[PDB]
Amino acid sequence: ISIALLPFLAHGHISPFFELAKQLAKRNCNVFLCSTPINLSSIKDKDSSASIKLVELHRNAFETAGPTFSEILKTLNPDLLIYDFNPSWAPEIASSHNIPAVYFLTTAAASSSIGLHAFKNPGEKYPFPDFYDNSNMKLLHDFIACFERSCDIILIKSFRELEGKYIDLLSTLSDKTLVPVGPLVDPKTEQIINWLDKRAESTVVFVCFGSEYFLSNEELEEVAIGLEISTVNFIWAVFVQRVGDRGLVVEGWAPQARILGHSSTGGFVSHCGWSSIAESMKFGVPVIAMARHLDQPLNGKLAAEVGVGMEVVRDENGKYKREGIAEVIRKVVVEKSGEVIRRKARELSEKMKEKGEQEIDRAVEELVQICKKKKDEQ
Repeated sequence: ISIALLPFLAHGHISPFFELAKQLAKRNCNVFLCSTPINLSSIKDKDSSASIKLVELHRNAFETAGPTFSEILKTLNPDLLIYDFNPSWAPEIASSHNIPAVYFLTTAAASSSIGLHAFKNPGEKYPFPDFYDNSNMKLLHDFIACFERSCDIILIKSFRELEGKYIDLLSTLSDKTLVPVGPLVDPKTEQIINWLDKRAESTVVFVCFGSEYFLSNEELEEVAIGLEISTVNFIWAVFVQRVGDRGLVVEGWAPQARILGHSSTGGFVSHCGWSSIAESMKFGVPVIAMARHLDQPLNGKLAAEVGVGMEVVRDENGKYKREGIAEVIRKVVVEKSGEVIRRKARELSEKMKEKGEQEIDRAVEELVQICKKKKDEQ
């Protein structure tokens, strides 16, 4: 019934853990304990009366706060622990208190399946050349650990409608049952909504590259002029700002969820972050893939494999050109050739909401199953 969460010390992992906390606190009234440093928990203090936040005070010294978290568990004594990828000692300290440990993967199943296959099956080739064409130690073991030490199941921030094939592959490779929990979700924003509401339905393209790379004056040019000749409305949260074909540039944080959820948005030029793609698919907004580093390319083609997006065609090797961007924008958002993509995005969104609440409900009942298998000898 009671669960304790130990995310990693990064706001990219605090939000998914906190949203999972809110989701598990509204079902089965799971007593919820979330272990975060006071500075990290401070940001989440807004609508969390359901969860209970617990402080943790410490080369991240995180790799030294083992006994501190041991003391926290000795006081809290949760019926189960949900750990992240890098705490390392989390699974070990939990077992020293006879607490079953379940791993929470906040990344796509395919990107992890890449490395997990290269270990479980060394020379057997990835099962799909289209996605990955296969044809020094002290880190590979630390990647599999969180999969190996996970008790029975592995929770994943993903949904079957996007990568059920890769989720099943990860299940077989890890020998664990992959349990998907689906996707998980200031006076300066009124101008944003007042602008988007006065535009027609599914005609605005939302452009954002997260905060990974502000690009450069050389790369901002290729996307700015590409948006100019696209001849479509856009909200590009970062021509000459005054000849922009009906667009709005924003400096810092933008209403990403509120823009994708607005009915006037019918396109999302994205760097293909996992949370970004999940949000784009929960609101039925097709994806314009413009990845560059990390697992973002694998994500992009992933959404391109299922048909809810399209990648820009690279003319060079470092970056793309305005034509490559304008062509795909016009094809997806405003042209008939992209109707396949738009239809799929809406149908998949309906499905993600048609099978609503069951996935986390099944996850909760399987977690309770884990807890009851541990009721051995009282």
